[PDB]
Amino acid sequence: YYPFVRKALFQLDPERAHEFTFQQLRRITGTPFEALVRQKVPAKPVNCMGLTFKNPLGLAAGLDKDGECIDALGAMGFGSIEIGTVTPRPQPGNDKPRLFRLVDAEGLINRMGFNNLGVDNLVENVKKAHYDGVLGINIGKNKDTPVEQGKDDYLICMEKIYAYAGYIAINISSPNTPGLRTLQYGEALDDLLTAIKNKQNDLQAMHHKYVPIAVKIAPDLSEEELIQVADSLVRHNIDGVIATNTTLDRSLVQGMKNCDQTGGLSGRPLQLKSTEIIRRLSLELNGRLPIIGVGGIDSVIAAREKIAAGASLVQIYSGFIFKGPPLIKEIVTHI
Amino acid sequence: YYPFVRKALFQLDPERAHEFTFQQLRRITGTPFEALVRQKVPAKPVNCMGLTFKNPLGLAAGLDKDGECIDALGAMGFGSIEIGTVTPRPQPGNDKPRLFRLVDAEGLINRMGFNNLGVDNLVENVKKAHYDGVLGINIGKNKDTPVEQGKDDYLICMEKIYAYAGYIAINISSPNTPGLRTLQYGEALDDLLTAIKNKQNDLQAMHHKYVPIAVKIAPDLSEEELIQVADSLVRHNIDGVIATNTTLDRSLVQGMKNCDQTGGLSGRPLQLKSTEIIRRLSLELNGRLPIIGVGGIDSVIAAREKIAAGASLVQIYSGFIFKGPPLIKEIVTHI
Ligand SMILES: Cc1cc2nc3c(=O)[nH]c(=O)nc-3n(C[C@H](O)[C@H](O)[C@H](O)COP(=O)(O)O)c2cc1C
Ligand SMILES: Cc1cc2nc3c(=O)[nH]c(=O)nc-3n(C[C@H](O)[C@H](O)[C@H](O)COP(=O)(O)O)c2cc1C
Ligand SMILES: O=C(O)c1cc(=O)[nH]c(=O)[nH]1
Ligand SMILES: O=C(O)c1cc(=O)[nH]c(=O)[nH]1
Repeated sequence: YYPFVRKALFQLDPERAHEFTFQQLRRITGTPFEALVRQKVPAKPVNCMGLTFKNPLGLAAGLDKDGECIDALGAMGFGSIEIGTVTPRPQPGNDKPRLFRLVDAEGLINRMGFNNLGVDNLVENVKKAHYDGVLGINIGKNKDTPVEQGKDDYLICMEKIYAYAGYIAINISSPNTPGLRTLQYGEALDDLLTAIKNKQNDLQAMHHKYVPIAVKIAPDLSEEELIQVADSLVRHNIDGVIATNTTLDRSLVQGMKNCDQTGGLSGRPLQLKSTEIIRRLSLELNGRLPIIGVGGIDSVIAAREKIAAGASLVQIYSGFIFKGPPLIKEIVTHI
Repeated sequence: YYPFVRKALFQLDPERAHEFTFQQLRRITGTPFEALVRQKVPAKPVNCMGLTFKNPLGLAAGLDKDGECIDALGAMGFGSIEIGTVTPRPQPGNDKPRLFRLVDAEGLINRMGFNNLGVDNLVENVKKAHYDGVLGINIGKNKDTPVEQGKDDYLICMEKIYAYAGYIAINISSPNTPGLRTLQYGEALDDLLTAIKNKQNDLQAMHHKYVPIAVKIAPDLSEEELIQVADSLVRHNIDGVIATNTTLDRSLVQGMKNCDQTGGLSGRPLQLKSTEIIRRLSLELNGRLPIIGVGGIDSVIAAREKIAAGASLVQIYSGFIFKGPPLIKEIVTHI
């Protein structure tokens, strides 16, 4: 019963609680206790980006950064699993403490900064996985790589993951790598999208398959910036858009412990803004490429609000932490 | 632990559940026996409509339509309690069943039609109460009164309750009395507000007491309709507006048990719409009179979203049913 579990894990700091949880998931994979995490959910098959998703709910990136627990997380009923963000070379990310709970807000603040073991290790992990649903692989820039040359890092990762990903997610929305978010503005975006599409075309000829690419944007775009991002994704024929990542906003969590910690805010205090961004983006895209909606989804009605705003699929991170596997069941069953 | 209480209570049909709980509250309200439900909450004083509310959270109209349980409900920690709706003469409401639960959506559908015992009886209950918060008295039109002469039903009630109310709430937004929502449109509205306001100054010199009046609107108004209502409230110098009552919409609840029942929807599937109405209303009023926000509030963050859209105070009903007394403590403590 999850609230009991939650009380226990919440005695630990958020990063220690994840390390504890993932150590158990890594220990039960392929044992009669991959059943202690198994959850039967109804099938709600959905076509998106040319893929067939088991159901419309995915696990957002950032929980399994290295793809070590694909099978056990898939057993919980997700229609798809997004691993990463991963970078070309390993790096440690920002100093701990870099992750904080806002329990009364059912929100989180993270400044992880892409702590990961690099793309080559993720591929080895993916090779060993058995999951049948859709696998997202989310990639990003190494901290040291200069922002103007960001595209090189995305292109390196694509080459190593094309044979293994169901779809590739491009992360240019983390607030935790300096200047990374400038890649979603103007000619930087157009240059990045051009490089990436051309690689997709080259890699299609080498592997004889088309692997869709979705771009993951920030909820802190202005109305004009969002119109420009939408136009740029259409003109470059990007396969999808993941809306949204975490927010610099703090206006709903004033006066709450940790609200002043720098980083991206997620969970319930992001829900409304996420939904407003999806609805404005859907008007701009007008059906031309699909939206994956993420941001503070913590209930069936919240998932349904994002569908109404224009998304074809939804993802959760924070609501999984605060409501647990029951939320997967709720959403898949009634979305 | 309310989620276990709720499991049991949700074994009874909704109205039986209500009557069983209120039968219990009736036998303890205004006695030492109310230690059983008393909750200690911090003081968060807010000045609104010329009154001091001991905290920003009200019980919306509904739960106690006859004013039977003011002290008991006050002891759970509400900063204000709104009783009613009440009409001049008693009336039984519509035929049962008239109250339906949508558990997975955490919303309710109701077509009660103002089942109450009449204003004379409510005044006698109010006389016996000792609540130290603000008491609101919501008043409505008898089912038989022609909407043309609706104003007479409101003026009757005002005379009988003025000496006892903290503020008076004019319900012209229930969808359960035919024609009533027309009283918020164009010329009907201007006439009612003229009559109600004239009566208010009348009663102020008779009783030497300042009693603000607020109008409760529907969430299903068009932009042009909302602009007109707001303009009309300002021109007649109404003291505040309560946004919003229940909705005729069903977009978010398709495919759920009871989604096709006629009546007003409340709880989580009204939350987004209610907030958007408040935001748009606030834009119009430009601070010229305060908003009491209500509609699907079920968490401290949702309460704060309504504050950020412009509300000065908030009320709960459906969230009270679905999360219980602890929602009171969350909201008063962290709003
Ligand atoms: C601790 C943490 C780490 C995250 N890491 C990543 C990441 O590496 N890549 C990415 O694209 N998003 C990452 N995210 C963002 C989530 O994928 C998600 O988009 C965001 O938290 C909003 O969704 P939510 O409100 O359901 O949590 C991370 C989020 C958190 C809370
Ligand atoms: C069963 C029920 C009875 C209600 N009775 C009244 C009423 O008598 N007068 C009134 O103004 N609103 C009444 N309401 C509406 C609530 O006061 C509230 O405005 C609406 O339910 C939205 O808030 P909520 O989603 O938190 O419940 C009633 C609502 C329900 C569910
Ligand atoms: O790893 C991170 O810091 C990170 C990445 C991302 O996309 N979003 C976020 O909030 N944090
Ligand atoms: O009691 C009712 O019928 C009623 C009144 C009101 O204002 N709103 C509502 O949804 N129901």
